Amino acid sequence: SMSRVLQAEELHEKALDPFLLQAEFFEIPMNFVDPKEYDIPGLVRKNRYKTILPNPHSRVCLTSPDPDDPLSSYINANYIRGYGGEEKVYIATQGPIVSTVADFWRMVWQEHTPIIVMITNIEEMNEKCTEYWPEEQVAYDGVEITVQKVIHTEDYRLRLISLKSGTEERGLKHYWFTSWPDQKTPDRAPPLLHLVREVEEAAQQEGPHCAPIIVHCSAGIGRTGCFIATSICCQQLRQEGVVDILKTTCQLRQDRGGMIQTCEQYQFVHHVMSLYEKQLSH
Repeated sequence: SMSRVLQAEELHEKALDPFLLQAEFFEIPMNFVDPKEYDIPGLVRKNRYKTILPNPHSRVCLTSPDPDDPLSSYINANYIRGYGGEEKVYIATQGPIVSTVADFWRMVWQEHTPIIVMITNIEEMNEKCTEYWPEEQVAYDGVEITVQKVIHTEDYRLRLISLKSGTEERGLKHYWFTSWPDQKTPDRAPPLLHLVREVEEAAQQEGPHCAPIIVHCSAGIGRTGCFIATSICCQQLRQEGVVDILKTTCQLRQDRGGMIQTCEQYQFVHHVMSLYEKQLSH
């Protein structure tokens, strides 16, 4: 909707101009959802944040266990277009709360999601995210989740997981990124860029028409928007030799209100893309 195509030089300078960045960022409408849209008793129990709600056109609806029950079928999640508008590359969702852990896994099963990206720091567990995976094994509304392996790396912990419901077995990779910075300075960009590249490469290993990749921290918009915007713009940089973070943010906002919630987040994406362009140029 809005657009600012950045070539390399402007990109490096734009990332370092916070006055222009906030001018640009706060012109982007949030596109938040009127809470009246989900006037369903008990629904507020499924939301972490009463005013961060899934836009209805892109909302993920659960069909299990009662599709005729608007509360049973509700999850605070949206399909998110990827690079070039490709449909349903991601699902942005809130960190599960105790009342929605089973819903979250129902989503993962329903959507054939191969990859979860969790952008939540150690400190913020059981406040910004319920530990929704087992030590080894656990079962939710019919799907058995088995953590087969944990790979620790500097920037993230990767769990290899198996999901079994009845006769069907599927794999899942759970990337738990733990280096989200408090200060979104350029020295903190490399781990995010690394994660984006590792995830986009895991995604390619799933083959054609990869099922949606679930991305979350707490509300499903801020860090989640940063990760998705960075992933999209990395493809844009590789394919087009430019980045349009403003247009990408608008595309994200159209899918889910509030994606990239803070100007510090918005500037961080620019720091990450500036770093990546330098890497690519060598």
